[PDB]
Amino acid sequence: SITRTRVSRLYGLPAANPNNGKEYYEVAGRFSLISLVPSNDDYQTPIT
Amino acid sequence: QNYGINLPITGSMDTAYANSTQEETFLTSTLCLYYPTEAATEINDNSWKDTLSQLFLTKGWPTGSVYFKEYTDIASFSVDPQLYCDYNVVLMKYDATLQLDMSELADLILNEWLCNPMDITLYYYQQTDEANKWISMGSSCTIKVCPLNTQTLGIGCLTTDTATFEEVATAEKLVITDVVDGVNHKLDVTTATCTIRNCKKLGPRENVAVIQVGGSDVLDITADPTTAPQTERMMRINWKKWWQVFYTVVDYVNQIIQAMSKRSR
Ligand SMILES: *[C@@H]1O[C@H](CO)[C@@H](O)[C@H](O)[C@H]1NC(C)=O
Ligand SMILES: [Ca+2]
Ligand SMILES: [Ca+2]
Ligand SMILES: [Ca+2]
Repeated sequence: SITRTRVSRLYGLPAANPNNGKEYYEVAGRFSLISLVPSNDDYQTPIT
Repeated sequence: QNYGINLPITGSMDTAYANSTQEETFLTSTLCLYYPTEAATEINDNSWKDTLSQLFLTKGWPTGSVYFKEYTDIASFSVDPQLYCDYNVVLMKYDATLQLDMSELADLILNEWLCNPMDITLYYYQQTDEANKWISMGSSCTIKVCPLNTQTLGIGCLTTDTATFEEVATAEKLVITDVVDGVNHKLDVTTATCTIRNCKKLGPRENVAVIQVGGSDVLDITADPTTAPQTERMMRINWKKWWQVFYTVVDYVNQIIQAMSKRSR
C-alpha cells in the first residue's frame, strides 16, 4: 500500500524497490538434460 | 611301492577268475547320493534317510557307509561341487532351459580336470590343445573375450573399450569356455564374484555317476561337435514320483557300482 493515498490492499510486486535490500535472491536444485554430444569411444584413432 | 613312476605290467591268460569282491567293497567303501530338494519336498518324511539305509543294509552296504547330501538346485550344485567319497551318485532333473549348464556340470564332474590358476590383469592367455579349456565358477560370471593378432592387436575389438569385446557368458554360475587354440585372448570377468581357472581335461573320473531323471539323453560331454557320446556312467530314467526312483537306485545299486570304478589319482 501507499500511506496517504486511496491505494490499499492491492496484490502485486511494486517495481519501486524490488530487491528490498537483499544482495541477491537464490534458488537451489538439480536438473537433468539429454544431449546428442559427440564421441567415438575410441575409434578413428591410428591403428597403433 | 614305486610311486611317481610308470612301469610295464605283465600277466598271463591261464590264471582263473578270482572271487567276487562285492560284499567286501561295499563294506570297505562309502556311497554318497546327491538328490534335489524337490525329492524330500514331495516326500515330506523325516526318516526316509534311515529307511533307505536299512534298505541298503539288505543289499550289503552297512548303515554308516551311505551318505545323502542335498542340493537346492543344479546351479547351486555347479557352484564349486566338492565330491569327496568313494562312490558318488548324482540325481539330476531335466530342464530344456538348463541343458547347457547341466551338461557343463557333467563335463566337470564325470571327468578329472587338472586346473591351474589365471590372472587377467597381467597376462593374455591362449589354448594349446583341444582339452585345455577355461572353467569359471561363482555366483554370476559375465565373461567377455577379445582375440588378438600376431602383433598384439584386437580382432573386431579394441584393447581398451571393453564394450567391444565378444560375450560368451552372461550371469552364469558355471561356465566352460573353449576358444580357438592358437590365438591369445584378452579377458573381462567379474573377478569379485567369480573365479576362472585354466584346466586340462585328463582321463575320466570313474567315481561319479550322473542319473538324468527326466528328458531324453542330451549331455554332450565332449566339447567337439563330432562325438556326442553316451558314457557308461551316464544314466537315464523316466519319473513321475521320487520313491520309485530311490527304490530303483537301491535295487540296482550293484549295476551302478559296476559301471563305476574306484579312482586312480
Ligand atoms: C572263491 O569262491 C569259491 C566259490 O564260492 C569259494 O569256494 C572259495 O572259498 C573262494 N575263495 C576264497 C579264498 O575264499
Ligand atoms: Ca552354464
Ligand atoms: Ca580348444
Ligand atoms: Ca566386437
